[PDB]
Amino acid sequence: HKSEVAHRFKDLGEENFKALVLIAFAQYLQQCPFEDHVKLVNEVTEFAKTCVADESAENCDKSLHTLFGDKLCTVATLRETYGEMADCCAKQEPERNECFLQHKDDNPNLPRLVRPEVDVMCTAFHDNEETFLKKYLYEIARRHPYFYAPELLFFAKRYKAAFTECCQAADKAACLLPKLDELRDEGKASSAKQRLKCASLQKFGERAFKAWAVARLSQRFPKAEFAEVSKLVTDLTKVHTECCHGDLLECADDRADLAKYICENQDSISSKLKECCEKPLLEKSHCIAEVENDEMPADLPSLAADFVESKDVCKNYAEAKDVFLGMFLYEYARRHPDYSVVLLLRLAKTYETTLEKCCAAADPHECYAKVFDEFKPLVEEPQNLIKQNCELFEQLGEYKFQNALLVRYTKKVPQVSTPTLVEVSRNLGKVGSKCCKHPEAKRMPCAEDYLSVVLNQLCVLHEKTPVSDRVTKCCTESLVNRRPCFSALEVDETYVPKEFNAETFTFHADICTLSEKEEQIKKQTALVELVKHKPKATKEQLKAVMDDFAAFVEKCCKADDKETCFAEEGKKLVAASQAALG
Ligand SMILES: CN(C)c1cccc2c(S(=O)(=O)N[C@@H](CC(N)=O)C(=O)O)cccc12
Ligand SMILES: CN(C)c1cccc2c(S(=O)(=O)N[C@@H](CC(N)=O)C(=O)O)cccc12
Ligand SMILES: CCCCCCCCCCCCCC(=O)O
Ligand SMILES: CCCCCCCCCCCCCC(=O)O
Ligand SMILES: CCCCCCCCCCCCCC(=O)O
Ligand SMILES: CCCCCCCCCCCCCC(=O)O
Repeated sequence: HKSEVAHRFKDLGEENFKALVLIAFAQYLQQCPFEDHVKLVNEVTEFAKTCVADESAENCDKSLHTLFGDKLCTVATLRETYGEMADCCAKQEPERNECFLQHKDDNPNLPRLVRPEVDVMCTAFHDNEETFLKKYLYEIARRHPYFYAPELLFFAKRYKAAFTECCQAADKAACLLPKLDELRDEGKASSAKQRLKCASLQKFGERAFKAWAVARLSQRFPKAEFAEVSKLVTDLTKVHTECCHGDLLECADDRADLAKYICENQDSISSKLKECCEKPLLEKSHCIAEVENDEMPADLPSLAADFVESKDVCKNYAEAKDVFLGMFLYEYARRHPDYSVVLLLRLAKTYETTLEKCCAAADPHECYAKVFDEFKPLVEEPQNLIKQNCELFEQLGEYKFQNALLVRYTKKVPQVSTPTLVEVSRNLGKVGSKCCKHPEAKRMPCAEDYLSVVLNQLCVLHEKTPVSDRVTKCCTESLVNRRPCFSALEVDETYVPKEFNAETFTFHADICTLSEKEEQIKKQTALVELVKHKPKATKEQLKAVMDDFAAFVEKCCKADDKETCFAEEGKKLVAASQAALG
């Protein structure tokens, strides 16, 4: 209406408004202190209430971008603290806003956030729930400038619910810790998937994104009409562009418009949207973006009909290439909620390639008649890997599965630094303990989401510290060919062994007093180093050394005078194993 900020306040509610304003300011003024931001919040809230009481009160008719900018430019220490950013204030809207966005540092130099002790967190939570939570909201938001604010708020409420439930429990740490680790990972994953989609929209262009969206959206709303899914893909593409551009307000509006649309037409999109569409303005959007796939129609034809058998394939294709390929994807995607998105994209690209060659030949239909037969090996490839790897994880547990990945990948890319190989194989291991718990129908999508985040985490690291051309190839290659590229890595036959370093394989008794995690990684670090010293060893040989080491440790940690044992037997293990591995 006459006042946008009064309208947002009524929609949001005071509680959500204040949290959102805090997050928004923390994302732009990343270096200002908490107490400074808390004052900005109170001043904007008081102002908003003014407009709520009188829609025509001073400044109340000014747009949200202008109001937000003026407050930003109010910070007096602006130039001494952010320097160049201060010059933005001399500019006029909307050029001023653009100027602020260009200075959002996607990676500030702040200390790592450390997890305090359970008793300190709980006591602080109890003595002042609000500052405890708002303080951390601030610390997280300023470190992650592009993380969609409303989503950062949903996490805050889960966090709150974990402290309420656990700080009351008998064993607090036993209840809270695993919840914190689970919320952290989930936050790491959402972050990674977000920057991943933006990076793709920026590098590979709009088309590649619209393609990803048609596939994903068709699995989720299989009953929807193709004309409806195209509408949604178009609006969703605009939403991400603007949300990637970093403009919170613009992003928020497009998301709200889109969520109401889906709800008003929910009866012709999906049946799983009833729940979501009741929920509060701030949750509709989030719920709809994560909504489970709808049941697919039971009366559905065979793709081969319209895309292989019909004789007008090329006529329909040349009439509007992308659209035709869109309908293919839509058709294939909606009958396969069990396929990962990039698999569907690989099939569509195979089909495109085929049609490009065939439609320019004497007899089209003969050339492209056996295309569905060319998909078979593309589909079986990722499924076979899921079966093979999840079965292995069943036999060995998570830890031993992780060690198997360790030997496997250290051998493929011996150059990567040991700490990186250990971290990567560990997370790969956890993707196994997470997705293998699911039924065959929901595994590929699961693996795709968690694998995608582990892969760029790996690529980023390698982007900074290059060490292998094959890794760089996989890392810069199409985002659809990324996983197949890593799976195709072969054992490195060129690699020359690291000369033996006695220190690397000397273990002291401190390994006994150490915690499980720190203990596993001390052993896993030694394992990578073993393989890097004897890359020709066989599963049987290594397995023998690990069984020996295993014993070694256990024995020397339950015996009087540890330090001696580890030094006496240590020489024996190392001496013998060198002989075994020749
Ligand atoms: C839910 N969401 C917002 C998160 C909650 C708690 C910690 C999170 C972290 S993190 O701080 O634990 N870890 C970050 C950076 C760091 N300080 O170590 C990282 O390893 O990339 C990253 C991303 C999201 C997080
Ligand atoms: C509610 N409106 C505005 C939406 C916002 C963001 C993503 C949406 C999606 S989605 O399929 O891209 N959903 C994303 C989740 C996300 N990153 O937000 C995904 O599964 O990868 C579908 C339908 C509506 C969406
Ligand atoms: C998502 C914002 C809510 C803030 C509540 C977080 C409180 C827990 C602090 C622990 C953060 C340290 C990071 C970690 O978990 O290792
Ligand atoms: C409205 C329809 C837009 C979708 C166009 C379909 C094109 C499918 C080809 C797949 C391209 C893969 C993109 C990539 O390189 O990642
Ligand atoms: C001057 C400060 C203005 C406050 C900024 C908060 C505006 C965000 C609107 C929230 C809309 C929710 C959109 C969604 O569903 O994702
Ligand atoms: C060259 C001989 C060095 C011998 C050192 C052995 C180091 C490998 C031990 C790795 C740990 C095995 C895994 C486990 O015990 O769970």
